[PDB]
Amino acid sequence: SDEADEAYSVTEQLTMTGINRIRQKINAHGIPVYLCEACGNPIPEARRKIFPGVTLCVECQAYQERQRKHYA
Amino acid sequence: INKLNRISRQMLQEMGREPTPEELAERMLMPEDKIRKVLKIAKEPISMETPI
Amino acid sequence: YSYTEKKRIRKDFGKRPQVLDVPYLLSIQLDSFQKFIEQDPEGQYGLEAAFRSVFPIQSYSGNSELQYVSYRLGEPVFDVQECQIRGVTYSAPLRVKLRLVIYEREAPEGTVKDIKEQEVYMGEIPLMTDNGTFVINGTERVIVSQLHRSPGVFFDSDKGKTHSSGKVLYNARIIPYRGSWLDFEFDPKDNLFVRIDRRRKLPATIILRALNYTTEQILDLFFEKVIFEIRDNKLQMELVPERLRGETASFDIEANGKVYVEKGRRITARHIRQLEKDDVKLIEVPVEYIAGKVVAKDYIDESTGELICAANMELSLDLLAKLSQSGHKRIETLFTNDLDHGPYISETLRVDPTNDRLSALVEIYRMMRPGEPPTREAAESLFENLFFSEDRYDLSAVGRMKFNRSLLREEIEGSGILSKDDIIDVMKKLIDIRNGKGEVDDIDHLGNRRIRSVGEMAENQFRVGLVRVERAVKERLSLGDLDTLMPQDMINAKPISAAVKEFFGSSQLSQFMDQNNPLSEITHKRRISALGPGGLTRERAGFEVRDVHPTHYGRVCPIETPEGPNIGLINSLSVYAQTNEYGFLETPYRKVTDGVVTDEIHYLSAIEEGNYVIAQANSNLDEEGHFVEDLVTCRSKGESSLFSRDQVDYMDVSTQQVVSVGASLIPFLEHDDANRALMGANMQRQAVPTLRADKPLVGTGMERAVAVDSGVTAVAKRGGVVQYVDASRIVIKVNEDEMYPGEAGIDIYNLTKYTRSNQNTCINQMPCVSLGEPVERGDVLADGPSTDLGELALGQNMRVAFMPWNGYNFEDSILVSERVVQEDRFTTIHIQELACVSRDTKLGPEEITADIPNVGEAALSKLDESGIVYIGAEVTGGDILVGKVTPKGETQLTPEEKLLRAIFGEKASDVKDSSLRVPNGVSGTVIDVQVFTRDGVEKDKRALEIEEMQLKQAKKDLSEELQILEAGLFSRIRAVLVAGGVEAEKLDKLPRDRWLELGLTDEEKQNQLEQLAEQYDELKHEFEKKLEAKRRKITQGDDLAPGVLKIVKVYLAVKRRIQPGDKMAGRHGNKGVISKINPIEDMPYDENGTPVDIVLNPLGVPSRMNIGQILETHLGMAAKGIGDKINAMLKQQQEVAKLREFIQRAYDLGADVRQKVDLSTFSDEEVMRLAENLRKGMPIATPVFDGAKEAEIKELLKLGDLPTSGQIRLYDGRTGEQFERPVTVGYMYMLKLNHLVDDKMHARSTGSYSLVTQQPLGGKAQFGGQRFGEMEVWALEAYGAAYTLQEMLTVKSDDVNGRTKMYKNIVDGNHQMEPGMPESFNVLLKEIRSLGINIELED
Ligand SMILES: [Zn+2]
Repeated sequence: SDEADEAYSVTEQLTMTGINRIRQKINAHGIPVYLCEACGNPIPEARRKIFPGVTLCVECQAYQERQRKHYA
Repeated sequence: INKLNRISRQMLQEMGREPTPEELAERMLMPEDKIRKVLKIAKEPISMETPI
Repeated sequence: YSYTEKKRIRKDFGKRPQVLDVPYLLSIQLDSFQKFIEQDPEGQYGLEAAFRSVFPIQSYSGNSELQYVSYRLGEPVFDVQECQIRGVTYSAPLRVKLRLVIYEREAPEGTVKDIKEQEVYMGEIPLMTDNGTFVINGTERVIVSQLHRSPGVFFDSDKGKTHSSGKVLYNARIIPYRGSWLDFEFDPKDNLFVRIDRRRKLPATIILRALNYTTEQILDLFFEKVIFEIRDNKLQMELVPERLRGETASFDIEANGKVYVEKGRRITARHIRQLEKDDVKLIEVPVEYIAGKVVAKDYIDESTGELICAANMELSLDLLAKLSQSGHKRIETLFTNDLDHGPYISETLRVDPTNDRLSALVEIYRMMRPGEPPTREAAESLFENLFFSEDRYDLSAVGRMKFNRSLLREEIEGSGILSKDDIIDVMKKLIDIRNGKGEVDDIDHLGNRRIRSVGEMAENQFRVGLVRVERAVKERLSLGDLDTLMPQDMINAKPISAAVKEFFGSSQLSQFMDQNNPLSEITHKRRISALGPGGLTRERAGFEVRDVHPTHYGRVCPIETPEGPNIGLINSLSVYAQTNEYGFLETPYRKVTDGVVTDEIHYLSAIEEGNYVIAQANSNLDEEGHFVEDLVTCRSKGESSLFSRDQVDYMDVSTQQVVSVGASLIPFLEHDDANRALMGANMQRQAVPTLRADKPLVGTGMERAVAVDSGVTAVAKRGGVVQYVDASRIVIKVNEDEMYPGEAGIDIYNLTKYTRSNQNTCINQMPCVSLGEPVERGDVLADGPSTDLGELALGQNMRVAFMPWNGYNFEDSILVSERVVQEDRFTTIHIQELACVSRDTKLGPEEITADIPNVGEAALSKLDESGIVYIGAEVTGGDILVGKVTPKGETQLTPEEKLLRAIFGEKASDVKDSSLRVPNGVSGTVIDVQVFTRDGVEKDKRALEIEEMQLKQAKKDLSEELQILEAGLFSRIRAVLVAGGVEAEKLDKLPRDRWLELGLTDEEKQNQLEQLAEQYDELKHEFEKKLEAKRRKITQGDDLAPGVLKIVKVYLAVKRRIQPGDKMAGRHGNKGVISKINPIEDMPYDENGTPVDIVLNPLGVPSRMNIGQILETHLGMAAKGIGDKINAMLKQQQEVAKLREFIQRAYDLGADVRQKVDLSTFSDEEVMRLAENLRKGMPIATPVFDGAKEAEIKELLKLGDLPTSGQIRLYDGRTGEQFERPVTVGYMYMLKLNHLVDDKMHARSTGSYSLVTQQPLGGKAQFGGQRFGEMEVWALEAYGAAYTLQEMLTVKSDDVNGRTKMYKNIVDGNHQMEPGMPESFNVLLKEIRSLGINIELED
């Protein structure tokens, strides 16, 4: 083949297995939890409506993601 | 050879551009093929492992 | 309209109105160099800013200062043509007027009493020609700009690749332009460690302590405060509620007596508002909330002066216990949270071994140079010179800018030395990057990478040379010789010139100017390499720089790079990109105030553009500069977005400002895969000029600018009329209004005829003007190679049909028709230079006589008497271009050969021949022959013949030119003698030379006549002296390598013709090897009878997502349809009426175009030259991301009577039955990449052999056997091919008896083989045995 013909497939695998992990972080299951598993705050109805099966309030999720951002 | 190097450096900075060996044939009292000979004789060998 | 543009005006699609015209494309090279070499009275840059940096040089207090006064650039010995012909570096001597002043050692402060003055010679500096290229050894070279990391402060992360857990570390380097580095590295346990120059790491706060800081103010600097109070009941605390935003309360948050949050709760924004809206100003919590904090500062007894607790002390219950007994009410702890305000400097204090400034300097000195005894003020001196000396350490002005910008300093310039302010700001920014407010630096971020260019790299090497020359001069001056030494006996011109000459002559940023093309030169000059001395290598980087960053926009082409080994390291500059005053790249942007897009442009750099909302080039505007959308596409900080109307800070200058000059000549770039356009630009950059350069029927309008701003076009220098044109020179009677007052003159350009570029293509200009034709300034007078009327014609647009056609284009191949090879629209001239030198063998000289042993007279009808071939003779392979023989003494011949000699009475000649014969395969016309002769030798007949020719031609040229200038001067003076001095035609008969002394008033007319007469006499004197110098140059000894007698150079002119195996290419990255040149009858032909010219494979269209080729095919068929209609009207001649009507219709034809041209202001013969230029096919412009959408292409395909769907029904040329499924046939621009097959194809049956390893060598480019590697050995081992491998490793390559035995066997009809032993192996035995090792072959 050629440079561009394999470069296409390298970029394509890159993009696909980059979409898939960002899409797997998305919650698709259903189990309402009503109580943030770190702080016990009641996860409001709407923030449970967007992502069904979310088991953290928005505050604790922001905290945990801020912690993730440095690889701790 | 040492005479040659010294006089060459001198003519390079006195005669403007550079010493032509026809000019060294006068600047020295030599026969002008002695000069070409001694110039082709003083050079060192290239190392056959020098990488292009 | 320009006269060269009413010749063939290109129908321009593209809707955006251009705001900033294209720059001068070669501007970086010329700009930076002529800033390097220029009398600029200040230390801005250049030479004198390199002289001031080391001048004046004083003795060691010696009362004698060698001070600089000025310099000057000498006159070049040789001009660039002679400099290439002789193999010299075109340069200029550099005179410098130093001055030695002396003071005798009495008073007062060095009385200047005995001074001197001179003009010294320090080295020659090469010169950039008018096209930005150098001539270094007769070869054209180009100094490619480098992209190096600027001084300053950088913050990087080292993301998850050292620690096992994956935690990142966030170091923060400080690299100065000159001095010591400083690095600040966290550790896996979150410890700040400052390591001065790259040796051992130290704890962070030791450097702070060395700054005369101690722990209490250190914590005050690096922290916020928390104040606990013993509120009579268990240590209740001061509280502000936003601090707690992310807390998990270990108690009942209660105020007003009112519980705000129950204990255990993660503190919420809700309770945040509750606290401050209710304004809790002091809280009460349990004591184990203070049980684990740390105290801010010192604490000592009012009882016995004993420490309550030291500064930076973890807390406990007994510590507050003793605080109570001390009566303390202010517990100063820190506000340390895991999330935002983490404790890092606190623990780094815990780890700090030292305690005070002296301990810190002790540790620093022990690290810097261990072993020696330290000392208090000795260590003080070392430290306070490390980063605080004007002498030693210096972040230069760019370094200071990068510093004060990378910390968000309001100022932009300051010291060159560090400060406590600076290092503390660095540490703060680092820990706040660790906290999570900030970001690490992208390394490739083009705000962090400067650009040296040719001048800014030549001056640095000049500085190296000058440093060594100044140290020599200083050590010499210290020797108290006298006031007799003049400053030329002291200062050597060897080191300076040597350093700068090895820069220009050998370094990775001085390359052969790729020249196979106008675009190739112009895109090799504008190149931004990222390698070389001072820049990272290939191994060490590495994908830090190997990729594009969202700040490459408008600075570096995102697509144009060499694919292959170094991708993304040799990024090429974009169209409008300039360089900052510092060295940083900047691009224009329209200033867009509140809602109106002003046409004042504004060059933003990279560091600044990431703080503005920049518009989008394709953003509509309502005739005033107001975006006709509400929201508008913009790019604020990296991420693009939608921003409202009143937020945009800048707009883009024009839509081609993201792509380079190479990738802006592609039409429909926005319909191509990215990598396809990359391959397309790279393969456009190799196109070989053709015989008849054509034009793009589908271009992007950048052709004109790229060709003019290149060198090859001979663009006019001043308006006027073409007085006498010719195939070798254009003479221009300039206008009077564009004329100089005295010294009338007329511009005479001489055109470069057939001469060879560096790539052996033929570079040759041709006049595109006609006698009597007007010209305006900036017009085009002559097309160089691959230009058509000031357009870049790199290819030829041929009628291509996309369809398979019989496997002859199976993978990528290309089925070319015979008309392509008869019409000679790829026949391309290559001028090759063959040399033949006469050396001085030990056995004596070598002759070049025309008598050579062992060749009949039939093979010498070409050579003249003197030995060298006739100019114009048509030679081919094996002929002798030069007849040279070398003495063979003596033969010592064989047995029976002796008998055969006796039998036929012959004599083995004392000489054998080594004569220069054409390399095999070549076939061409000897078009020029020069004879360089050593000075001692005497010229043969041919050398003196060529000197005769050269002198007569120099005389003829100088006299033709002086005659043209004479004629211009005479006619101007005559036109003055028409008024005021009235002899209307009573002046056209008496002697014209009797006009410098003829009648007039003594008016301004008379002053003019005197000035013009002086111009005449000056012309005479000047051209006389020029002829004398030129003749002395022609007949003057040539310098030569030591040992060479004479050298004879021949220039064949091979003429390549397209043939199966050549590479061709569209511009859209569709390469392909021609696989068959089938006849005409056999080609697919449309219903009207015309056959397609080139059949391409459709299957390479959807795999490789380059739909640019299909849309260019449609638009090209459309344009040739318009051309067809014009040609039938202009051939069946109607009149200017119908013709002007049809052209006017085909010229409006679009959406809101910017190309309103109207043939209402034309002549009626100025429409006929136009509409004859539009008969081969009417060009069409298509700016890169502003092209002609498919609606317009249908419209134009409908203008001509072509089918709207872009597809025809071809009929088969061999069976005549129509191909079902109608095919695409259009006009595509096929280049011809000069991967020509006949420089690819070689063979070797037997030849030379290397000298140590007796392997096949060739070396004549190239008889080399194939490199039968190791992986091929395994391919043969996977087979049972043991005999094939054995002969492929012993008798074919090495075994010196097996190979002769094998040749004899083959010629004797026996295919046996005597395997013998490979010479590599027994050499290996000899070497293993040359150690103390005995290795034998046992039997
Ligand atoms: Zn939570």
